[PDB]
Amino acid sequence: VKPNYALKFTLAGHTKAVSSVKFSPNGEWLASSSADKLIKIWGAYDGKFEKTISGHKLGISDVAWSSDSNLLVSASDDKTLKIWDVSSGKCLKTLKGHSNYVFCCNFNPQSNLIVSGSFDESVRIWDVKTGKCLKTLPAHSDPVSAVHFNRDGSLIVSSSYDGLCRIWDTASGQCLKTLDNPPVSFVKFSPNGKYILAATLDNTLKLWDYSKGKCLKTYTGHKNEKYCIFANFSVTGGKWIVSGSEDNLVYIWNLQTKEIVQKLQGHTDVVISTACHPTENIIASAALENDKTIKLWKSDC
Amino acid sequence: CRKRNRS
Repeated sequence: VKPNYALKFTLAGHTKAVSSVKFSPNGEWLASSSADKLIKIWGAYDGKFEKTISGHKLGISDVAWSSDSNLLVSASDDKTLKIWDVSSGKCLKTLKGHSNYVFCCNFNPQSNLIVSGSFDESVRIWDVKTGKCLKTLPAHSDPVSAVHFNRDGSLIVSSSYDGLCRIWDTASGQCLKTLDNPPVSFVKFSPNGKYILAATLDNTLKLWDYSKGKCLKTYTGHKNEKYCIFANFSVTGGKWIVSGSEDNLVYIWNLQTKEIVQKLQGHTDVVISTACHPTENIIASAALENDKTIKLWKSDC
Repeated sequence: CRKRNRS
């Protein structure tokens, strides 16, 4: 009915706000990115610090794992993305082309492509092996807050401060669908690729039927008017929605009933990022400048 | 720039 997430570890080491935490697909690691220009790798089950990955010239807003857990991609204010070998920490490629801060990034399931979104209002699609920009999409009219592939890679969902969520055909880069118009600050596909979870800067999360173009669920009670906060589907136990919040809490909702089932207290600044572990009932949360830590929380369900 | 409130 309800989870019982409790704090198990606090991970200190970034020296500015943490922007994004992500678990590796194989469950072994947590990657964190920060405004301190660094990526840090931590053991997912014990919080053990593994390594620092460095090379960006300005802060990082997002980090993402390849399907096989062997590569990372980071999005920076230095207008580049970087592809990293996680084992060696080496920068394999630098993706140049955006003309402003790169804010969000993701591999496709094949992990032959990276998608990125930027303050320059475009979405770019990149070749992992060569590092070349395959396609530039004039996707929005304000900064692009989030980009995500669906489970077979055939679609990209993007969101923007312009108020729009759009679905793009990966192969052709053409728009398939556009969904008050408050800024859309986060979006991602559900695991089954049937739904899209969208955050808007009016303190609201919404679950959309992609094909139907209709809103099925709305989740409220948290605070989100200012920052691009990540939101998640939690599927390892009970089916929850998880999000950070500008009141410094992690919120967990029952996906079906929309009821808040837990609020996790401990952070001392905006909880900008949360992530759900692929096999265990473990949440990672991270906060901005007044906090700068990552917390690992574990539940029985 | 995800750490900043954009206005």
